[PDB]
Formats: sequence, structure tokens, C-alpha cells
Amino acid sequence: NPNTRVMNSRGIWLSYVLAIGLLHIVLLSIPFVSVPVVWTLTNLIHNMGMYIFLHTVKGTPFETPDQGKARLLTHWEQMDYGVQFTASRKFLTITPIVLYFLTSFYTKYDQIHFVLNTVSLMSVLIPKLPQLHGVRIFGINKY
Amino acid sequence: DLTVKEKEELIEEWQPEPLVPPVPKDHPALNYNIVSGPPSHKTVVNGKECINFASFNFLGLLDNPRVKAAALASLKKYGVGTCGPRGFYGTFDVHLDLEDRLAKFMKTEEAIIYSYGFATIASAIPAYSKRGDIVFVDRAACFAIQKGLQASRSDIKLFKHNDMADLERLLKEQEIEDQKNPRKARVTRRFIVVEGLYMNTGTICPLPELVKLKYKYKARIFLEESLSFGVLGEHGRGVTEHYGINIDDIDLISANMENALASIGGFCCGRSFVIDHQRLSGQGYCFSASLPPLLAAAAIEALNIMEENPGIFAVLKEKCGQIHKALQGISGLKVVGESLSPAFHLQLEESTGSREQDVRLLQEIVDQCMNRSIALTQARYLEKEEKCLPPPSIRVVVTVEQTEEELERAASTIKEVAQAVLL
Amino acid sequence: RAWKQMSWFYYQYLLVTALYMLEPWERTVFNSMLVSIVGMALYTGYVFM
Amino acid sequence: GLYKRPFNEAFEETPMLVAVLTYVGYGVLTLFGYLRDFLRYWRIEKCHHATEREEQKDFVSLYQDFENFYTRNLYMRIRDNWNRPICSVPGARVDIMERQSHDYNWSFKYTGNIIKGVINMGSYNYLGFARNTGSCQEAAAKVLEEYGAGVCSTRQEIGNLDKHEELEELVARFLGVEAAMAYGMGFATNSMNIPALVGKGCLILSDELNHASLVLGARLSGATIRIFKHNNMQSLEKLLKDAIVYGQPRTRRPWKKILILVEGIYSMEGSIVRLPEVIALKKKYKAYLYLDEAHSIGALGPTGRGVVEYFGLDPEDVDVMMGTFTKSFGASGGYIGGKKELIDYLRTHSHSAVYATSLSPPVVEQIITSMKCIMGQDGTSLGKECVQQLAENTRYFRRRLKEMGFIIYGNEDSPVVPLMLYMPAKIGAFGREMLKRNIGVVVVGFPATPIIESRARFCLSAAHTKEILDTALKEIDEVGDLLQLKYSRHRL
Ligand SMILES: CCCCCCC(=O)CCCCCC/C=C/C[C@@H](O)[C@H](O)[C@](CO)(NCc1c(COP(=O)(O)O)cnc(C)c1O)C(=O)O
Repeated sequence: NPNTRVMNSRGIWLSYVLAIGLLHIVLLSIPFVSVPVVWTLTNLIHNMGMYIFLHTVKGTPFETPDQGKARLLTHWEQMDYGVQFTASRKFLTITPIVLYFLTSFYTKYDQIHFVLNTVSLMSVLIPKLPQLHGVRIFGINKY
Repeated sequence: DLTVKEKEELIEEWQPEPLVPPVPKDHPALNYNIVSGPPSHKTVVNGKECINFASFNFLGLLDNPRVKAAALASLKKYGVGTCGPRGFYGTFDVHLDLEDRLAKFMKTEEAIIYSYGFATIASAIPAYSKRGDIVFVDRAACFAIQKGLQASRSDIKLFKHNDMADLERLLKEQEIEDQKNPRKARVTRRFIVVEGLYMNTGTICPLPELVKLKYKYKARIFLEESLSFGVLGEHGRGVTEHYGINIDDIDLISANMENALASIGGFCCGRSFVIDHQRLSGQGYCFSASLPPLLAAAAIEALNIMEENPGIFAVLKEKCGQIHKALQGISGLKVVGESLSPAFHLQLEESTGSREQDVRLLQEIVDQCMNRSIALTQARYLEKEEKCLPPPSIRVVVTVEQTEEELERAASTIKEVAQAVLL
Repeated sequence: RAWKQMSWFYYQYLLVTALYMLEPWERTVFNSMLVSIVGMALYTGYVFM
Repeated sequence: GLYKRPFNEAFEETPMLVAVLTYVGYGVLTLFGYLRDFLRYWRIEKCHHATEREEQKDFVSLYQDFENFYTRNLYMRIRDNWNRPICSVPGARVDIMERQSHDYNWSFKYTGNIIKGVINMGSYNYLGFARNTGSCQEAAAKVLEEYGAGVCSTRQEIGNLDKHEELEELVARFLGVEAAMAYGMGFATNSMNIPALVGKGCLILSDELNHASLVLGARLSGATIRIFKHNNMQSLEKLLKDAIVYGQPRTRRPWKKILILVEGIYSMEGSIVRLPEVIALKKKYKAYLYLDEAHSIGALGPTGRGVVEYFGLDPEDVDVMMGTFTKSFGASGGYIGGKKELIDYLRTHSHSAVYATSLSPPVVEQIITSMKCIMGQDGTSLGKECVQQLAENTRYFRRRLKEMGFIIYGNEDSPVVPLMLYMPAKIGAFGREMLKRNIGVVVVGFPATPIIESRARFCLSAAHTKEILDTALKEIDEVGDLLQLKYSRHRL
């Protein structure tokens, strides 16, 4: 199952970091948007994209020869064949916290941005817990 | 954790089993039959000349001169080896032509060619079925179907042989299990796997009732016609032609060309939607060398001969009926099969306690028959691996080149030999 | 003249960014988005300096 | 583990920029695939893909859409590289039927033109036994006339012939083992003889990059399967120690058997297995060895007995010696060799021997003639010049590719030469540009390779003269200049 090892390959981490940097630059490119709102939009878009591509879309784009072990499993549970802690998983859990710290730094610590940013960070963070593995809240996206 | 010294002791004291267990059983299968010359009608076996009643060569196309000439021309043009898979410069023009001929012969959109008779169905089954799906398979399916089903980790639910009420009961229970949990029922695929003409028992499946059940309970049908591809129907198109069922109602038809066409390989025919997927998801197709062009040309010429003259099916039918009616009446053997079946079985009526003694009795009958110049064989199975083990039996196979007098003499010889042995 | 060098450079651009495989209208869509992004970035950068 | 001749191999790491650009390309392709799927969903654009017949719309959909995503968008765009029909003997030069597509590779129409004289880097024919003339062809024709094409029953019942017995005895003499057996297809050989040996309660240590057939055979039997790193002897030793010490997973009971599946030459990576160390480990830890010599039966070795001759070892050490006739000898089929007791047990209990049709007579005669030619029994020096020419060809070709600056994998003796492309679009670009310059090659992707390493395979042969190699090398040099494929940092 190659999909398991794609996050372990060479250059994936640097590609991810460059992608986030490019996303922030393109957000900066818009003329009228002010800086704290730029940072908030960067954080929100990054968290929503990470959530969609990790915990919502399940299965494998390519057909798999193990007769569909990962049929019901999302990418996060698919990573490293269920091993809870690894370098890639630690890095993926670490990075959004750093992004939120930076965003709250460049947004001057206002409440209105803080509530949205905290909600986004919690949304992306809760599925990462090893305790929350293979469970769907209220049975949504179960099948 | 363990000390290092304990690790050395544990590694040192371990002693494994032998790679292969000893075979002290005087296993009869260890004594192969040695055939001198072609395995055709009027062959030679073990140094004795015999009339061939054992080889699955129904139409007698093994030694037809036109087939040999076509194969020779293909040999002189292409060579023997294909030197690659179907993906990597291994596809020839003869392969495409053969696929087209098969598709036009079965009145179907697309057909696919496999280089081995077992691999075709054993790789077609797991291509479409994955884990979590349900498959309702007949109890007496051949070994290839069983290995194919085991390859796909889906759920298997056997049902009694040619018992349609039993399949209906199983389907109703599955309907209840779907009623309990709709979410899973939205994702679970249902298949029904059957054989056109069963090899183990020599009976024919009830296709119309199967079609009605498919359209009622929504389960896709897979048909395996290894034995009925070139023997059943007026035009010899299979069991669908025999019953009158339209070819579209069946999702996939698989058959090996070893038996009727007398050349190596198999094929699967169906609508383009289902067939196009095997070219990528068929393990026997992607990761294996293509069929040599020689055998492909032999198959093409066999198809031309089959299409030109369709009276061979009629003469085969009359011969099968005659031998089935002649063999009835033996002292201590029962005939298992239907009149229209080319290959059927002879089994014991009164079975002794052990199976190995029944095998020895049948081998006695076979040997004493072969000493009278009728070559017969015995059905061979793997006792440990077979899911449902059929009783031991002598296999009788009918062919177009056998005359009427040879059939009468075979019946009389078998009857007298059996009445001598069993009594 | 310079046309051959520029044609080679555009070939390399298509090869690297996987635009080679795509149908002609997909290339047009991608190029339009890219040039729009560059234009807005340049204008927002220069207006301030 | 004594290496009597130096063991050299090279697996260069991917440069960072190439990896980053590979990921960028794959991401763009995935996004446009999603956009195409969304456009097709609302019936904005009609789908060329075949659809369900109308009165089967209520049934659960046969395929999950996401499963075919990679096929629908990634694969279909460059489909014209694969499945190229040929209309001649697959020798050094092959004739390809030219085809074109008007709907972007969904449907293909054959034009009248036939591309003649294509240099054939795709077909195996390592020793160049793929010809339509010679003594092999005449012998095959004679046996075809005498026996007919095909046999109509399994080996155990009536399908055993005298030709099969002659072939089995000849193979037994050829390898050096006591006994051997032959099967119709190599894939069948693996997938039908692995389950007979090991059952539930045994451990199968399998290489990471093993062929699909070996994996299928391991899965069919109930044995537990564990995977070690590709040619990492430390990893293999660690797995063996742990397996013997701890035992079966649920109930810590001693294993019945431990079987090691390895290959003589890995087709994709092109590396030769480290056989002496594997045999030393097998002896020390009381395991059994299953050696798959599909790609190395003819190519490797001074006299072509296989990898075991290449290392100068003793064939009685390997417990099971599998092999295939397709790659070198120029005919389909497979074989398994070993001690006499193993072969008796296989003849009794193999799935193929019971439920599968025997091997065709003309094919076995072609195999017999080719083997007699290699063994020096033909009376001519044609079985020796083949091996010498193959060795020199591989040396020259590998050295020249390394001098120009590409990235080449594998051992320095391996005939199969994988060249690295590393990018998705460059695969199709390389295939189309190469065939345009009158050389046919093969390129591979996900169903055989990982994501970063997408490669093109050259299969050298003894049929290739020097002039053919010179022209092919010049055209590869020009294409590499054109497509910027010279990634190697050391020598360029
Ligand atoms: C971004 C877009 C990417 C698209 C790429 C998609 C793609 O690559 C599709 C590929 C289409 C066809 C794939 C063919 C795969 C071949 C694998 C190869 O290893 C074969 O298995 C060979 C030759 O068949 N194996 C021979 C072999 C056997 C079986 O031999 P036979 O019984 O004679 O057929 C058994 N064991 C072993 C070890 C081998 O090698 C091969 O090795 O070339």
C-alpha cells in the first residue's frame, strides 16, 4: 500500500512547508485585505484543507491488492499502518500549533480573531488524538 | 526482557519440521500414466494401444489437419515465444484478432484472453469482489472457483447443489440483514457464481430461475462454462444458447479453451464496462507473459471450423445420449450426470467404509478395462484442500470421432469388467 | 534567434509543471490563473514602495 | 559470507529539487482530475467511459469511483505508451503497428502505416533465442506435426506425455539438482506451489520488492507474512532472531517452519540478491530458502546456470529453485527444482498437477532444443558466444550510460538497466520522443514503482550488435539533452 509511505518519502516535508508559504504569499497578494485578516485566512484555509485531505476523504485513489483494507479508513488512520507515534505523525501534529502561534502573534491578540483561530485549531487537533482512532461522531462519514 | 544468553539458548534449541512430510501411503497419484505419442483417439498408454475415453477433447480438433497447418504458418511467421507481458510489447496482431473473433462468436461486446486455463477464472473472481462483499456460490464449484473466492477476502455462503429454494432462502436472510443496517447495505455488493456444466457432478444449472432471482434480489451473475462452451446449444454458444436466455442478462462468462478448442489458455467475455477493468486489475493478465502466437492461431482456426460446420454439435449430442442410455444397468455402479453431458461419472452404489479402498476398487476396474483396449481415467482431487469433496468416481468422456461400435463395445467391456470385480 | 531558446524554455515549463499531459483548454485555465496571480502580486507590491 | 568477486552496486539518492517538482506535478494532476470529475458529475461533459445498462441502475454500483481515480485521470492521458501491438518476431528489430487516437486515448484507430525497423529494447530474449529460423524452429515444427498443438487433460490423469518426462530429466541435469518439475505458466508455478509447502502456523519472510506472484502465493496459504527491507541483511537477521525467540503472535508457540522468499534478479530495481549472506543466515537459523530465478536463469553466470553459478555456490544449499523459461529460453512455462523427496511430494500435492492442463508439446520441444544448445551438446559454439556477447554488451552499455550522466540503478553486472525519470509528465514525454526517434522502450509507474521513482527499463540481449547499441546510445543522449534527464551529481 504505497499511500501509507507517501508521507515518509524524500522531500515531502519541505514540499508541505513551501506549499504553506506559497499559500500565505498568494493571500498577501490580494490588495484590500488587511494583515491580521490575511493571517487568519491563511490559518483557516490551511486547517480546513488539512482536515479535508486527512480525516474526510477516505480510501485509496489507486486500486489496492489487499482487497480493500483501507476501504473504511481515512488517510490519517492509514498512515504507517496504524502506528500511533512516528516522525511524520509527530510533525503533522506539531505544525498547526506553530502556525496558530504565529498567526496569533501577527494578529495583535484580539478576541474576535482568537475565537475563530482557536476553534479551527481544535477542529484540526481533536482527530489527531490516539484515543480518537476509528470513531465517527454521531456516526457521520462512517460509510 | 530476556538476557542475551537466554536468546542464544532459545535460538539453539529450536528444531523445525521437515520441508515436506514423508509420503508412505503408497499414494496412487505418485504413479503417473505415460502416454506415447499424441493423446488422440486410438492412443497408446503405458505401452498398450487403447481407445481414448479420458481426454477432454470433445470436438476432436486436436489432430485436425487444418488446425495444424494454421499453427505451422503462425510458427513460421512469429516464432515460439512472446517475450513479454501484454503491456510491454507482448501484444501481437493475432491476439487482437482472436479477441475479436471470440467477441463476434459469443455475440458480445468485448472478450479478454488469459494464457492459462486456471488463472483466467482465479483472477477474474477477485478483480470485482473485495472485502465485505457477499458471494453466493454453488456447493459443487470446481477448484478454480474455490481458489478465486479464497483470493478475494469477501464473505462466501455456499448453497446446496442446484437447489434454488435454498439460494432464495439465503437471499431472504441477507435481505433481513440489510434491513437491520441500511448504511452497510448501500455499499455491499452481491454476486452469484455458478457453472454452466459442472465438472464434478456433470449436471446443468437452472438458468431461468437464476435470472429471475437476480432481477428480484439484485445480485450480479458470474457464469463459468469450461465444459459447456463448445458442446451445448444448436450453434454451440454455451448454456445461454441452450436455455434461450439473452446474453446480456449474464454479466461475465468465463471459459477455458483447453477442452473444446484444444489449445492452451482461457478467456472471459462480457460487456465492455465489466471487461475493461481486468486489463488493469487482473493479476493473471498484467503480471504474466502473453499466450504464444502459435496457440492463438490454433484457436482462431478452431473457431473457423466450429462456425462453418454446426452439425458436429448434433452428432456429439446423439453420441452422448447413446452412451448414457447404454451404461444404465450396471451391477454395482451408478451413473451420475444428465443425458446431454459430454463427460460424466460412474460411482459406487454400495460404498465400503474407507475412501482409499473405494479408490483401489475403482483402480482395479480401470486397469482391467485398459487391458481390454479401452482407456479410462479416474477423477483426481486434493482431499485436504477441497471444500466439498466429491465421492471417488471413474470419468467417462465422449468425443465425436468415436464411432457407434466403439461406444457399444466400451459399454459391454465396462459392464462385464465391473460385474467381475464387484461381485 | 531568441525564438528557439524561448520555445525550449516553454517546453521545459510544460514538462515540469505537468501541463504536458493536459488538454489544450486546461492549459489555458492554468496559465490564466497563474498570470492573474502574478499581476495582482506585482501591483500590490509596487503600489506601496 | 565470502564474496569471491567484488560486489558493486549503486542507488543514488533523488536530488531535493527533483522531488519537490515531482510533488508539484502530481498535485496539479490530482487537482485537475478532481475538476474533471466534478464537471462529469453534473453531466456538463459527456463521459466516454461505458455506463450501466439501463435496467441495472438499481444495483449497487459495481466500482467505487475513487478506486478508479488514478486510472481515469493519471493513467488514461499517457496510455499510448503501453499496449503497443507488434507484427513481427520480437528480435533486435521489431515492427510496430502504428495507431492514433482522436479522443485523447479513449479509443484507438489503426492507420495503414507499419513502423518498420524499430530497435527493440523492450522484449527480454536475453540470449537471443527469439527467431523464426534455425534448428529450434525446425524441431518445434516437427514435434508440432507429430503431436499436435496443445494437450487436453491434466498431468495426473492422461495428460502426462513422454515429452514432459524428457524435459523434466533434462532440466534436472541442467541445474545440477536431483529432480525437477515443469508447469504451464510461471505465475501459476508460484501461486500454485507456495500453498503446498507452507500452511497455517508457518512464517514467510518475504522481500520488500518481491514479484506479485510470490505475494499472491503467500496470501493463498495461511502462513503469516512479514516483510524485510530490500537486500538489508541486518533487517533479515533481526527478523529471524525475533521470530525464533518470541514465537507465534497470539499464543507464543514455536513456529513449525520458516521460509524465505527471494529473487535472483529484481526486474525493476535491477539488483542481484546477496546470496552468500542469505545462505549463511539460512544455515545459522535453520530456515528454508525459496529462490525465484525468473530473470537470472540464462543471463547470469559464466555458463548460464544461474545466479548460483555466478556466486560459485553449491546448488544443493538452496531448498527450492524456481525458474521461468519465458525470459531467456524463448518459450513460455515454469519449473521448480530440488531434492527428489520434495519433487515427489509436489507431484502428488501440487494444485497445478491436479487441476491444470499440461504444457504444450511444441513449446517443450523448443525448450529442450534451447537448453541443449546452451549446455554445449548441440555440437557448435553457439551456446557460448551468446553468454560472452551478453556480458560484453551489458558492460559497454552500462558504462556508457554512466559516463553521459544519467542515474542508473542496480548491480554493475545486471543486464536489466533501469533509468530514472522521476517526473509524471516526463514518462510520456520520454516514451513518445524515443519511439519518434526509432527506438522502442518501456516505462513504468505506480502499479510497479513508488511515487518518486518512475523509471524506464532497458533489457539488453545478445542479439544487439555494437552498431545497434551505438545508435541507440546516441539517440538516448540527444533525448536526455532535450528533456533534461541528466540528474547524476557525481559523474557527468
Ligand atoms: C503518472 C502515470 C503513470 C502510469 C503508469 C501505469 C503503468 O505503469 C501500467 C503498466 C502496464 C503493464 C504492467 C506490466 C507489469 C509487469 C511486471 C513484470 O515484473 C512482470 O511480472 C515480468 C514479465 O512478465 N515477470 C516475469 C516473472 C514471472 C512471470 O513470468 P511468466 O510466467 O513467464 O509470465 C514470475 N516471477 C518473476 C520474478 C518474474 O519476473 C518481469 O519481471 O518483467
